Amino acid sequence: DHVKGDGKLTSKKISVADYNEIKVDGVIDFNYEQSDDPSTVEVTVDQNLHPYVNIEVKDRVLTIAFKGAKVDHFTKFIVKTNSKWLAAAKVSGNANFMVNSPLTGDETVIKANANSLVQLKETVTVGKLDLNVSGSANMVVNHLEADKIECDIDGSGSITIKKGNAKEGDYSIVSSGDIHAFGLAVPQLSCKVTGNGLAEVHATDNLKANVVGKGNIRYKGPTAVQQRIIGKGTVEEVK
Repeated sequence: DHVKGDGKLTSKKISVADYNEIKVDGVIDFNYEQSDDPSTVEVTVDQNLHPYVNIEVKDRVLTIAFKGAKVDHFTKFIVKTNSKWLAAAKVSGNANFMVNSPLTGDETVIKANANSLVQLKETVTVGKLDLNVSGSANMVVNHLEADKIECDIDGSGSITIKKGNAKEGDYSIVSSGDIHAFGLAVPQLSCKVTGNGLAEVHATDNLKANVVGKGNIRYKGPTAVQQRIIGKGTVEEVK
């Protein structure tokens, strides 16, 4: 069976068990906040498609997807939900995953692929933030305060981190992708570019820079540098 959205957006809201992990796929605007309030999921979608919306929490993982009809078309699909913690998110399809509150906790691992967007809009205060983009996925992180940052670009996409601090960092670009992290101050930074990607970084004590091929690393100091270039790429200080 196939169904088409009727064009008239309505909202419905339910209570869900608490969850620490999210899986999102499809063209969905997915809004998350960290809060102690009882977890709810609100869905705004074409009014005729609500009966096919399947919201599940299983072993603390939230999935929201369509069930019991091939949905050919919808106008918009907006999720708004909350939980006490976000340890992990997996973001695929053309999903737009937005964390709209501060995020605090031990470790958060986010994986984005296909043509997804992740936006962490408020301060992320964590022990570890582990970011892994592939396909043509993008992440934007407004403000991080962390013990450890890990960034992996294995695709045509980009990770931006606009400001903050991370005590240690491991950045890796294997693809054509870009890391824009001039505003993240990292004392102990290692950064490997194997693609023809670009890493823009800020090390404040020690930088370990590796380029294999035509890739490029630009860094803001003040930092001591260990650098190794195999091929025609470059590692150069900015400012």
